[PDB]
Amino acid sequence: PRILNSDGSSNITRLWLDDHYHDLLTVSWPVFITLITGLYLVTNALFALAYLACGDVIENARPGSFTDAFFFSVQTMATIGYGKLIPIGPLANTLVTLEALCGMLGLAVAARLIYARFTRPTAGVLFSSRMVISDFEGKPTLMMRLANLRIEQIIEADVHLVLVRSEISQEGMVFRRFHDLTLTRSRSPIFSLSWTVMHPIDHHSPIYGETDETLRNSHSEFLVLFTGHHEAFAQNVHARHAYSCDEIIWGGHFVDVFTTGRRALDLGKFHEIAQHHHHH
Amino acid sequence: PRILNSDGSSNITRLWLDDHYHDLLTVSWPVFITLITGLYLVTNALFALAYLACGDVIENARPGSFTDAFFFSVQTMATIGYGKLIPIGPLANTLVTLEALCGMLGLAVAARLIYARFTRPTAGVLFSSRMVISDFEGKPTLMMRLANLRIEQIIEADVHLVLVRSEISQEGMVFRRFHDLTLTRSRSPIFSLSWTVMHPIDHHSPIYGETDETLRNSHSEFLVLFTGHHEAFAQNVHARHAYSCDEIIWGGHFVDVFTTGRRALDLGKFHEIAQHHHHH
Amino acid sequence: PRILNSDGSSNITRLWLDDHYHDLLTVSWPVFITLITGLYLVTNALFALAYLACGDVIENARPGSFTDAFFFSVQTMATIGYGKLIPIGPLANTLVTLEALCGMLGLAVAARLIYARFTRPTAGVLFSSRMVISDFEGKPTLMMRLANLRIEQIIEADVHLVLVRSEISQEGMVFRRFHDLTLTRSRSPIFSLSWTVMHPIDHHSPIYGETDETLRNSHSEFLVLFTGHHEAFAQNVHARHAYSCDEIIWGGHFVDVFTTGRRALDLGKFHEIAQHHHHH
Amino acid sequence: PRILNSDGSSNITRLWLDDHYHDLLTVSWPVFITLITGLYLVTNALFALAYLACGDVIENARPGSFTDAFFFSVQTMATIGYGKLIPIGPLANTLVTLEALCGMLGLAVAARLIYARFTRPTAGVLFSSRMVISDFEGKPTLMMRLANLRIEQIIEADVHLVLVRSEISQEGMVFRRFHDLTLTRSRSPIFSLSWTVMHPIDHHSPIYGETDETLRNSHSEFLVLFTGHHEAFAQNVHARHAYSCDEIIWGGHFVDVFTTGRRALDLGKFHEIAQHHHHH
Ligand SMILES: [Cl-]
Ligand SMILES: [Cl-]
Ligand SMILES: [K+]
Ligand SMILES: [K+]
Ligand SMILES: [K+]
Ligand SMILES: [K+]
Ligand SMILES: [K+]
Repeated sequence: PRILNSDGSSNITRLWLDDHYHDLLTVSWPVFITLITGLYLVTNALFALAYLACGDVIENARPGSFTDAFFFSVQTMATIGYGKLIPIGPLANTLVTLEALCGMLGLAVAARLIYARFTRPTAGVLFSSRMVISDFEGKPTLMMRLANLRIEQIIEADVHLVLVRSEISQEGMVFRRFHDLTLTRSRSPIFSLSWTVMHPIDHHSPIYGETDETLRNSHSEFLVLFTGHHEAFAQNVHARHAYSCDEIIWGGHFVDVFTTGRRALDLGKFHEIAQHHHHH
Repeated sequence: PRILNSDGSSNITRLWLDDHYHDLLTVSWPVFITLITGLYLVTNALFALAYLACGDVIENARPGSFTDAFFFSVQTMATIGYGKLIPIGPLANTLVTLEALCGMLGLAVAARLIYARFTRPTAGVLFSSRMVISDFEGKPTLMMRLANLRIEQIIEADVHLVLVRSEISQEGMVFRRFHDLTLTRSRSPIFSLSWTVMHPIDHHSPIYGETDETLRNSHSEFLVLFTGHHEAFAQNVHARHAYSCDEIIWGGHFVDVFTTGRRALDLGKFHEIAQHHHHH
Repeated sequence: PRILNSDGSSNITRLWLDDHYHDLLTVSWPVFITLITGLYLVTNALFALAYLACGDVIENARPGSFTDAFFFSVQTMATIGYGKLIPIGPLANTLVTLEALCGMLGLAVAARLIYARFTRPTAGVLFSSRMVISDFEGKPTLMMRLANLRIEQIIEADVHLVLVRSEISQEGMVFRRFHDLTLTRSRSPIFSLSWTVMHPIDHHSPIYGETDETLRNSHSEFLVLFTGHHEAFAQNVHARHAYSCDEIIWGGHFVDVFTTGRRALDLGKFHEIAQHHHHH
Repeated sequence: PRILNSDGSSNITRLWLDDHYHDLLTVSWPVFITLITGLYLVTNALFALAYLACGDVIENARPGSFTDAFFFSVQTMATIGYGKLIPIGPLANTLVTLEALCGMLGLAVAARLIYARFTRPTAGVLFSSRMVISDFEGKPTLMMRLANLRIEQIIEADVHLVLVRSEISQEGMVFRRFHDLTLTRSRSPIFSLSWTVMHPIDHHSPIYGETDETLRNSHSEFLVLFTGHHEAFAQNVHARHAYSCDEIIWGGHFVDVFTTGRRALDLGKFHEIAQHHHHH
């Protein structure tokens, strides 16, 4: 199987309030809403019971009634204060002091969690479906390409092309090792349209003299990581992708995406790869 | 035409709620306000209809009246609760529980979007109108300069001078390639007033022995990117600019901006470039 | 004793509102809550006294009563406004203008402090209990390992292995010096499961020809720092750890954690270290 | 005079709502409060006038009275809604819809500006009062030192020592140039107590064979920049300082600050510099 999925995430399987902030960001929206709606009603229900424990302390409430106690809580906590249900004495007015404070502080935090979850940036970067190993500038070169899917530019953009493969030590240790493949240009200070990433395969490159045969044997994989500062979000963005030997087009050439000055960019041609065809 | 505009942005033309966070930051203020004002009234209108669906559940409302239902919603959602229009029974008080929560959470988020849009930092950096190619320290050197337009300093400031030009491969591939021009000083840990950026043209420089003639031929362009941590905003800032061959003053020398100790800085002289004039 | 504790923090002992923001983040939750609850009641108590200083300016209050004045403040500050206690005249309505503003601005800030304290990211990274000095790729190599304790990946992850030891200058100055040990791979662009960090001990390494004997003599310590961008938090995370000579297993080999494709990762084996046993 | 003050800021003198976000962060607290208090009253005053323009639309208001109109605004904007002054008809209830929204959005933003200004981190770093040029490891070395003034550590801490001095080009151009002095250790991944920063003066150092005489002549200055990630704030912090020739103690040696294991750190000795005294 694939050690790395095509989105860069790993295949491998792993083996209450300890990691609260992580879980409140990663848990699904249905759970998250429920969880907030849970705390909301539970806190009002606990405050209501305290109002009833004081005695008949809500001006137009039914004596010993939770419903009335509960709704007087949501009016105090939300700071609506219609004025039909109003507190009586020092205990009911102290609890109001405490509940108005709980309500103001608490909900403000729940809403910044909602915002945190909602204001997540995404690098609108599109990775080419395949990689090509063709001769460029008199040297076989491993290539792939990225494109921005938005008008806005990406500042100090850098890319990492990593070979991940099985190896055998000088002693006899069989381990998977990551190689960070040296690229002609790893940083593009302003990435706005398209970028073909090239790794010239030389006597220093870990894939020197390596054929499709030998790449499949070491179960070689190529993991790509793009990172850059987005202008639209004014935040740093990241994007990642992973390829296998089945996703390398030996001899393939990427088709030009820039048309016509009046210059254009067709993202149809983005995954288009040219190839010479030998005689049958 | 110009591949890069003078502000660094590219010329080239590209070819509902999928990219919500990006669009809510990039859409214009008139659209943004409308969009928030839209949701505001639409949510109150949907809550109003639910109050009417329960029956005569608003204490001083006209029966079957939306206006009354609607304004009781904006008083509940905004948590004003005047007390003339007050809820009756369990359904109207449940909807209030839900609407007070919707109103508190929702508006808090809309206001942090307003803040996000409003609290954007700008590197108050001014790029010189032209570049000069003059002999400095016994070597022709490509220069340009930046100035800070505020009192506050910029920490860990770095600049990238990138040559972008048409090239032909050893095979015959005609492609545009970016060169990151090596500068005498790419980082200024504390940038506060002015910085002349120099690229000494040597046998390693991509513009070695290159004249205005040959630079226009490869439709050469120079893209500059400034980045640094601003003290005033306590955030990182960035600024960018682009030049063409028409914006290079061969033999030009930048005029000194620092006057008189009692030292000064005249930003008039900032774009002023000295030049020798040959006999006619 | 240990110059560095096992969590990386130093042993050494050091020798009102000057550092407010730091202290409001570092002070304990019991102090922090008290401090907020303090300001809350103190501000309402100061506003109450001003209402009493105006005269009988609260519609259904007992004349000269602080309790009534105080609760009318918490209803104004929290913006509950039940309507039983309502202001009378220009002074009571001006103070309301001022208190509603104080209450809105103040509590909003107290809640973002609560959020700041609550939304702290933690690199769920587990450092191996020991380090090993075994021959890997025909060179004795100092190793240790890290593991991620969450599904979510860590982007642009880097690790620093620092030797900290007593030294004597060419003059005769006895000082403690930190060496940043060169690692085969200091950056893992995508760290998701496990990473064995290796420092090949060569004629350039500060621990060349160094035995347990000589390492204890210079009271050598090894400090590890992990840093990376977390996907779950969408923030940068950091983690650190420190070892002594008693925590180095000479000849030790880390046990493989990756089982079986159907690949797994047992974190039991994570601290497991294999060792050859000489004949007695 | 001093080109750079001792806090790193430059001496040199420079020569409505264009830079709003910068000015709202840099303007003084008295101006800032006034500015917010300004907008607050001005917005309520503009809303009041609109309520009066509708006619007698406030239930218990005096007809044609601004005071009453104004206070009904602050009760609507702050969302207090006591209920004595309540809106009448569609125009007064529409304006309430608009003002409750203006009040909720507006104040939320004003409070995040208050927070932004208040939650500024400071690197509690103390720079030594002087620098020393003494022989360390058989080479004259320019040194200075930093200390942390808090328990909490500073992660990925880096320091820049920059020589700033007057120079003359191979042509005859007299310019001030910054040299970034190469340090034995520019990065301390974990800075918690003290760090002596050393620049070994070698045939590559810009201050090679340079005496106090020649350093004063080129009006040499030394600018130091410290940057690092603070644990307490969970943010990056920075600190800077500048020295002149009058602040260099030729032959000086920094006194040890670490006492006694039971290790200590006396910050009294921090500025203490030892010196040999020649015979008179
Ligand atoms: Cl916020
Ligand atoms: Cl925030
Ligand atoms: K309210
Ligand atoms: K409110
Ligand atoms: K109310
Ligand atoms: K209210
Ligand atoms: K009311």
